[PDB]
Amino acid sequence: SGALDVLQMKEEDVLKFLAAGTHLGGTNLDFQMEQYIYKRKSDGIYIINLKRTWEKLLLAARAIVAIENPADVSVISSRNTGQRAVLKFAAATGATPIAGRFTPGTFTNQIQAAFREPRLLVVTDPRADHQPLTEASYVNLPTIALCNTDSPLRYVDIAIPCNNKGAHSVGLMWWMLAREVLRMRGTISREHPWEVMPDLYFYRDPEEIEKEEQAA
Amino acid sequence: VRMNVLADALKSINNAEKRGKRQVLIRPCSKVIVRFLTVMMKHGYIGEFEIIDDHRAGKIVVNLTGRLNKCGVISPRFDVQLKDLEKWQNNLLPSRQFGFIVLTTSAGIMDHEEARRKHTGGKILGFFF
Amino acid sequence: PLAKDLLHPSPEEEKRKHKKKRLVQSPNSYFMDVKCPGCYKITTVFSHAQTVVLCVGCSTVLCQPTGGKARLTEGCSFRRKQ
Amino acid sequence: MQNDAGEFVDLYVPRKCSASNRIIGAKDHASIQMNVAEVDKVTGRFNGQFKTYAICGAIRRMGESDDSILRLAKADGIVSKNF
Amino acid sequence: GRMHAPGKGLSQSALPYRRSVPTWLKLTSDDVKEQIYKLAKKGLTPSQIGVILRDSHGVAQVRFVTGNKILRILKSKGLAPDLPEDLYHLIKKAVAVRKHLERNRKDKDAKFRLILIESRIHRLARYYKTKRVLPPNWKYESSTASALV
Amino acid sequence: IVKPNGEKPDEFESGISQALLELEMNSDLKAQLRELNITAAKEIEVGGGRKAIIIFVPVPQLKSFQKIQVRLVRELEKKFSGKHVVFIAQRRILPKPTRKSRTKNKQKRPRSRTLTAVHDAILEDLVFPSEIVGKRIRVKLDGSRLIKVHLDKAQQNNVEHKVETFSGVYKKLTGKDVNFEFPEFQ
RNA sequence: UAAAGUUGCUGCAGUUAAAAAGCUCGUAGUUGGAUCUCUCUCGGCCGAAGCGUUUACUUUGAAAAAA
RNA sequence: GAGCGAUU
Ligand SMILES: [Mg+2]
Ligand SMILES: [Mg+2]
Ligand SMILES: [Mg+2]
Ligand SMILES: [Mg+2]
Ligand SMILES: [Mg+2]
Ligand SMILES: [Mg+2]
Ligand SMILES: [Mg+2]
Ligand SMILES: [Mg+2]
Ligand SMILES: [Mg+2]
Ligand SMILES: [Mg+2]
Ligand SMILES: [Mg+2]
Ligand SMILES: [Mg+2]
Ligand SMILES: [Mg+2]
Ligand SMILES: [Mg+2]
Repeated sequence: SGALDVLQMKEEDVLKFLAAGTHLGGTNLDFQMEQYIYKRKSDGIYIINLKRTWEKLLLAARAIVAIENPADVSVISSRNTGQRAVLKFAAATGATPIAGRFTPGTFTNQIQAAFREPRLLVVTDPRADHQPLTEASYVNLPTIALCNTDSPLRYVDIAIPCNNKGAHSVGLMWWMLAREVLRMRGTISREHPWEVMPDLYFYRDPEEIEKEEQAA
Repeated sequence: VRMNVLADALKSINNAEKRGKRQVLIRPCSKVIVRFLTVMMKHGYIGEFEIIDDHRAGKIVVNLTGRLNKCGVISPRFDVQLKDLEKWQNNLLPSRQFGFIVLTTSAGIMDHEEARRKHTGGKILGFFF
Repeated sequence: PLAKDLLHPSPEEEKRKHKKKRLVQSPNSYFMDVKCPGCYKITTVFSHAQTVVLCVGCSTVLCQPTGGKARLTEGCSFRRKQ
Repeated sequence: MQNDAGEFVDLYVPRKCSASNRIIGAKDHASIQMNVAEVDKVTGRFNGQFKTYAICGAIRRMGESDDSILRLAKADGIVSKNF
Repeated sequence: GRMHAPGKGLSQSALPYRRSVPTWLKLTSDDVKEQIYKLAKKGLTPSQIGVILRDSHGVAQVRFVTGNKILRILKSKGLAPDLPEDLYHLIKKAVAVRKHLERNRKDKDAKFRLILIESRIHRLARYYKTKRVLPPNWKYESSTASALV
Repeated sequence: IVKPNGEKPDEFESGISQALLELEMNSDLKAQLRELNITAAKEIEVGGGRKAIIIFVPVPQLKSFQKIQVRLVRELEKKFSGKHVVFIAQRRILPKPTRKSRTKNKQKRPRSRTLTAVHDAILEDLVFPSEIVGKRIRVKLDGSRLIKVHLDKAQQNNVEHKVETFSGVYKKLTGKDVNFEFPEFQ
C-alpha cells in the first residue's frame, strides 16, 4: 500500500487477526525479525505489529501478481497445519502445491519425475521448509516466507511477520494472501466481502473430524 | 597503543566496505584524514561525509557507494621523487587505467597524477582503487 | 544491519550505551537540592558524592556515600537541578 | 568498455546488485531478479507496469535481502511511508 | 591497559559538552578562590579540594568557573607543595611496603610489588626532571625516602 | 561611549552612541552604560530586505554587557526601526608564524589570538541568549562545507526568528555558511 | 647468477610439518594521540644590512676525467 | 548433493 486509502486495513481484518492470534509471537526473538516487532509484554511473549504485517502481505501479493503464468508460482507446506491452506490457495489462485514431503533434487535433478522450474516460491515456515529454501539458491529462485519472532531469514526475500504456530493463524494468513492476490488480479471485488470464509483453510485435526462425525 | 590514525580510519573503511555497510563511523578525526577523504570523494569513491564535533578530536560519519575495492595506507611514509613514482604505481596499483596513489607534498595533499601536473615530489600516505 | 543511521540515533539508543561510547560524551550524574526536615537550609549535593555532607546550620548528616550513589538520610527531600 | 575511437568493446554489460552495487557474475546462481507490480491509485488493480530489483547471492546468504527489498520498495513509494 | 597490570578497565569521568557555568551557581571566581585557599591552608591536596567543592558547594569544574586549575591557583598564591602529590603518594606507598617487608622476610609478593612501585617512581621522577619541576640531581633512595615524605 | 581603536568615528556610531546616551538618561541602567562603552558598529543587509546592526564591543566589557544584553537589545530594537541588533566582542587576529616572518614573532602567539578560536568565540557570542549544545560539519560532494549548530531548546522561542540574520551575520564576518537547529533532547 | 617468495626491504615462516624466551621488571634502540589560516634605516621601485627558531623533504641550479 | 582431492 503506497499510502493509498483503498489498500488500507479495515476493522474486520483487525478483528480477524485478533481472533486468530496472529499478533502473538514466541518468547525468542531473531535479530533480523526485530523491525516487525512492537513490544515484549510480561511472560516473555513478543507482540507483532499488524500494520507492518499488512504491508508485507501486500508487497508479497504485488510480487505474486507480477508473474504472468499463475502456474509458475509454487506453494509448499511441510507441516500438516499448512497443507490444507496451501491446497486451497493453489485451487483458488492457480499455483502449484507441494503438501507433505519435499523431495531433495526437485529443483536441481533434471532427470527426476517431479523436476520443476518455478519462478517464485512461497513457504509456510523457514525452519520447517528449509530444504526447499536451500535449493532456491541453486536456481535463482526468489522466496516468500511466513516468518515468526524466532526465524532465520537466510534466502528469504519477502518475510511476512505472522504467527505460524496455530492452525487458525496459518489458515487466515493464506486466505488473506489469496484474497489480496485475487483482488489485485481483477477477479473478485473490494466492495463486498469474499464469498468463501477463512475457516475452509484451517487444519482439520482429525479429533475434530471424529467429534463432528458423531454430532448426528 | 594507537600510533597511526589514518591507518585505523582506512582499515575501518575497508572492513565496512567489505561487509556491505552504508555508513562508517571513524574516530578520532584528523585534518590529514579529512584531506584523504576529500581526495577520495573528488573521484567518486565514497560520497559525502559529516564531521561530528565533540570537544575532543572529533569523529567522522562517511557514506559508502559500493565503488571502493581497496583503500590502504603505506607505513612508513617514504620519500618519493618524481622519477621514482612509476615504480610505486606499478607495485601498488591494479592497472594503468584506474587507481590513485595519495601523496603529501609541499603544495598539499593530492594524488600522483596531480603531483605530476604540478611537478613536485613528496611523501606517500596511501592508495585507493 | 547494513542500514542504520549513525548520525541520528534515537534518544533511547543513546541512554542505553556506555557514557563514553555515545556520539558525544555525557555523564550520568547530576546535582540536586536537598532539604532536611529539621532545618530550612537548602544544600546542593552531587549525586555520586564520596563524602558525608553535613548541614552547616545544624550539623545534620544529609547523605552517606556508597559504591555507586550517595544515599540520603531518612526524611530528607531532594529535587534535580535544571 | 570503449576504445579511443569511442566504439564499445565488450561481450556484455553485467548487472549490479541494487542493495550493495556489487557486480552479479555469470555463475552467481543465488542471485534473484524480482518484479513488484504497480497498482492504480483509484481502483487498486494491476496496472501492467512493474519495478525490477536485483539482489546478489552474498546479501541473500547474509539474510539481508528482506531489509534491502523493504527499503527499495519504500524508496519507490510501493510501501507506505508510515510503515 | 594498565602500566603494571593485565587489567584493561574503562572506568573514568566524562565531562559535559557545555563549558558554561550553570545558572543556579551563585558563587563568583573570587569566592571559589578563597574557598580553595582556605582548604589548602587546612592541609588538603588539590584532588581533595576538587572533591569537596564538587560534593558540597556545587562546583562541578573550577577551571570552568575561575578559568584556572587548582594547582596553578595554589602556585600563584604560593601555597603549593615542593614535590607533586602523585609522586608523594607513590613514595609514601613505597615506604609503607618497605616498612612491612623488613618484618616479613618471606613475603615474596611484597618484594615484587615494591619493585613495581619503585619502577613507577623512577618513571615519574624522570618525567618531572625533564620538565624542570625537580632539580636535575633529585634521586629516590630507599634510606632517604622516609625523610622525603 | 564610542572609543574606536582607529580614533575615527562615523555617522552610525554617532547615532548609536546618542541612543545609548538616551538609554542612560531615560532608563534604570544608568550605572551599567555609564561604566561600559563600545568600539564600533556596522550594518548589513540579510534575508531579502532585512537589516542587521552589529555592535563591536571590547572584550574586557563583554561579560558586563551580557548582564543587560536582553534588555539592551529590546530597548535598541524599540528605538530603531524594525532591524536585528547583535552585540559581538572585538577579537584580534594574528597571522600564522612563518619562516619568512619578521620580529613580529618576538612573542609566542597566544592560542586565543587564533583564527579558529576567534571564529568559535564569534559564533558563541552571536547566539548568546541560547547556548550551543552541538556542532556538525558537513562536507558536500563538491567539496564545500556547511556548519550546523544546535541551540538550546529551553530558549527556542526567544531567538527562533533571528536564525536567518545570524546566518547572514556569520557569513558576512567569517565567510562561512552556517545553519541552526533545535534538537529534541539528549 | 637467475630459477630461490628455499634469506623474503619489495616479499617468507613460528597451534599440529623446523620454530614464541617459564614469568615479570627494565637501560640503550625502534615507535609514538588531537590542536595554531619579510623588515626599519642608510644610499641609487631597487641597492646594502638583518632575514628565517632551524632542519629533514621536494623541485631547481652550479661543479662534477676519459674509456 | 558434500569435499582442492583421494573419497563419501
Ligand atoms: Mg607496560
Ligand atoms: Mg576507576
Ligand atoms: Mg642464487
Ligand atoms: Mg624472483
Ligand atoms: Mg611482489
Ligand atoms: Mg619457507
Ligand atoms: Mg613442532
Ligand atoms: Mg609461553
Ligand atoms: Mg627505552
Ligand atoms: Mg602527530
Ligand atoms: Mg668523473
Ligand atoms: Mg665518464
Ligand atoms: Mg557425483
Ligand atoms: Mg564438486
